[PDB]
Amino acid sequence: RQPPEEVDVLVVGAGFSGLYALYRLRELGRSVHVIETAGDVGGVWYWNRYPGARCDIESIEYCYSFSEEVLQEWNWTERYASQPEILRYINFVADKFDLRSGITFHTTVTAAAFDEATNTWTVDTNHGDRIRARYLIMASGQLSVPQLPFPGLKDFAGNLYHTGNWPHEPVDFSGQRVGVIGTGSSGIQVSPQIAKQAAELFVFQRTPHFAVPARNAPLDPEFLADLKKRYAEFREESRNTPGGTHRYQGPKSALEVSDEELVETLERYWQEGGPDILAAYRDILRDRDANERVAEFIRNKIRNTVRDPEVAERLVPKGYPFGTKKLILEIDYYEMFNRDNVHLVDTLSAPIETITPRGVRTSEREYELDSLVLATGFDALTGALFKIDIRGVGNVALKEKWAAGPRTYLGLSTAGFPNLFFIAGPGSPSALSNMLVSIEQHVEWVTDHIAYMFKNGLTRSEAVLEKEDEWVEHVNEIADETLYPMTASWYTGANVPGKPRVFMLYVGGFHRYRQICDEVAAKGYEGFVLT
Ligand SMILES: Cc1cc2nc3c(=O)[nH]c(=O)nc-3n(C[C@H](O)[C@H](O)[C@H](O)COP(=O)(O)OP(=O)(O)OC[C@H]3O[C@@H](n4cnc5c(N)ncnc54)[C@H](O)[C@@H]3O)c2cc1C
Ligand SMILES: NC(=O)c1ccc[n+]([C@@H]2O[C@H](COP(=O)([O-])OP(=O)(O)OC[C@H]3O[C@@H](n4cnc5c(N)ncnc54)[C@H](OP(=O)(O)O)[C@@H]3O)[C@@H](O)[C@H]2O)c1
Repeated sequence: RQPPEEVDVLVVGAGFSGLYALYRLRELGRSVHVIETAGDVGGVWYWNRYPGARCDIESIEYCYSFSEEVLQEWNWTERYASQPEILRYINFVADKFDLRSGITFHTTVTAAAFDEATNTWTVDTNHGDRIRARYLIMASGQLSVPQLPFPGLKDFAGNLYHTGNWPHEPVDFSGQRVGVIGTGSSGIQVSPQIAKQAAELFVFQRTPHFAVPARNAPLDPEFLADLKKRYAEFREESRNTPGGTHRYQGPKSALEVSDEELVETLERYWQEGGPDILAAYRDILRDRDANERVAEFIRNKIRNTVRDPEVAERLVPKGYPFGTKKLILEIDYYEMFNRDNVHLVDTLSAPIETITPRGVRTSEREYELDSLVLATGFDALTGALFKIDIRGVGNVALKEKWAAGPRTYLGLSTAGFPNLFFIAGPGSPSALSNMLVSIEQHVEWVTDHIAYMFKNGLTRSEAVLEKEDEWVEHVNEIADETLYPMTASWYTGANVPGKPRVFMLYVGGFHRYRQICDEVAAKGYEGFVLT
């Protein structure tokens, strides 16, 4: 295509966030355009084409709600949508609303500066494009910059993959000795798929993550047709929860119940499948003794599923509270370790020294491999922004304002960078809820804000320093009543060497955050200085 020279709003990213922003700003009567590195729309579901890639929120929850047409027409097929289906869904939405005409593909934003003279952003690309825009909306994702973990890497003679940059043609592992590094949810999803083709699968686990069974199933078309009659009502229920989904909020303490009640209640969640067990009790994420009561139950289920108790014990998560890393939904992951051709390489015990040209050496031995898959995650939440040279007032780099951790007012803007907005990022609920609920709310609040600026004749919107300071403090304070900050997770930035350890997300629940945001808007955007 080709980016316009001037535009009311420039949006970066064509995944869920950017698509909705483009749609809604058009509907608001604004000129808007999108720059996207990828060859086409989808964002994470464009990039994460590893086999077994699948959402952990139910298909009926994980979808747009802005368009009645879309809710009535689209049919989901399974409890949880695999990546191809979600990508087909996003394509369907792009077509329906003709979004591709406002998007330049194959183009990476590399810099952006705020010009105080004009109250506009100047944005440059890796193609030479230079765009002038009143407002800049960063919809560049939360888990969109692959993290490659390092000594022997470029030496590897075989094929090298990262799950977050998977080839667009399916990949044949038939006959191969294959290694996976990462047992986060990417590796836990990709591994049983690989184990079916490979002669030998080596799973390189470091800290074992908690996974519970997904128990995927066909989605009954009769249930779907029924749900469609009440869909807006149903999504509205989802928006009035902490997590953006129909999870039941267990009112009891995990400490108050008897042993027999605990086992029974949790057994029920384990048979049902899904992530809801995370809210079986109100204090699982607040109190270390409540947490441990749940964690031990799960731990015993793991020892149950694997026949060799030596391998079994190696898969049991230790050292950190259940649910403080992302909780993972597994499909046949544990059962896979009972196969003859799958070997758990415990690297807490025998750390990876180096990659060789033949494979991977740990302290203990060398494993030869034809293919190596990195399921090693992402430079989360800040990674995409930090890959861009972004400059605010007095030429402050964002990289510098945020060097000790991200600093925002509501997660939506940062002081000294006016007219710039982050969609579903640090300082807001983000990945702690159903992201379609997080993303829709932010797109609507930001684009309402833009509309309100234009109608009132204003051209400059900035967060007030002391409000940002109060916001950061409040985020840290509420985070500090949970067990989240106790643990090294991507939420904490802890998977990136050198990255400052700070819990980056709002933990007070989607619903409360949204109230705070509405109260702000209704007061003429309190905490913002508009001129
Ligand atoms: C594999 C995977 C599975 C997921 N499963 C769940 C799920 O179970 N539940 C859920 O709630 N969330 C899920 N997510 C989280 C996911 O981030 C959100 O649900 C949502 O897809 C993100 O939407 P987005 O548009 O904000 O970001 P993205 O989908 O990441 O889109 C951002 C786009 O911007 C592009 N971009 C970045 N920087 C630049 C730049 N410099 N110039 C041009 N383009 C740029 C990126 O290439 C990307 O295409 C999962 C994430 C991953 C990685
Ligand atoms: N179905 C889904 O919902 C789904 C699927 C995929 C992704 N996601 C989203 O994206 C996030 C990322 O998931 P992910 O699995 O890609 O990444 P991750 O959760 O960031 O897991 C990275 C994995 O790689 C390991 N690792 C990283 N660096 C390493 C190193 N230098 N040496 C050895 N091991 C290393 C980590 O070990 P340690 O744990 O010990 O650090 C962990 O096993 C998820 O938590 C979730 O938010 C969701």
